[PDB]
Amino acid sequence: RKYYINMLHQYYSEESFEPTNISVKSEDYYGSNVLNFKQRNKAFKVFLLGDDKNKYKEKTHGLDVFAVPELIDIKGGIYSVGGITKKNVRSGFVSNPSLQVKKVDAKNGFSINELFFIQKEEVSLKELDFKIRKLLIEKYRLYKGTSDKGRIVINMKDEKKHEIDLSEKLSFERMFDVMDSKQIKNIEVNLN
Repeated sequence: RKYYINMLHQYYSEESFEPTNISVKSEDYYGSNVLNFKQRNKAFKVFLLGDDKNKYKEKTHGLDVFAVPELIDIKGGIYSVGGITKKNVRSGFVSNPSLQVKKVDAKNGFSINELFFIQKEEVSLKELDFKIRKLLIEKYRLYKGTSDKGRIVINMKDEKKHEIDLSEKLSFERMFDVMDSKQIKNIEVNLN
């Protein structure tokens, strides 16, 4: 609604971070398990919730993290949820699934291709959701002009798919889901 959409716009407009090849072990943070680490002067605090709550008790190596802040602290720390993937195994890798943004629920509509590259062999749904929404905000004025009624559909070569409702923020639990980027057949966004 009025305040909820301003929230979406602020959240999905924020700057993201992609620290890579991280070695870390989970620690307690007032009852939540988190991954504390630094890279390129930024300090990160990645929360582990739900099914992944107890997932990195042993020191784990070679992790990549897509971070979006839920809060930035008074010292600049980035508190993010999920976004943990396994780094690319030694090799070149770039996926380039088609991405169409369309309005098809009226007489006068549109359909437009966008160029989307994914440089990780394993990518989080969190990342796809964030980057696509950011593009929808800047190019299509999502949450500032364009209605929040719509969806992002990521179709897998399996024919399975991941659907994201634009009218709500991705749930924290889905911020842990991961997939092989080469298995993404296409991505379709419907702006209703």
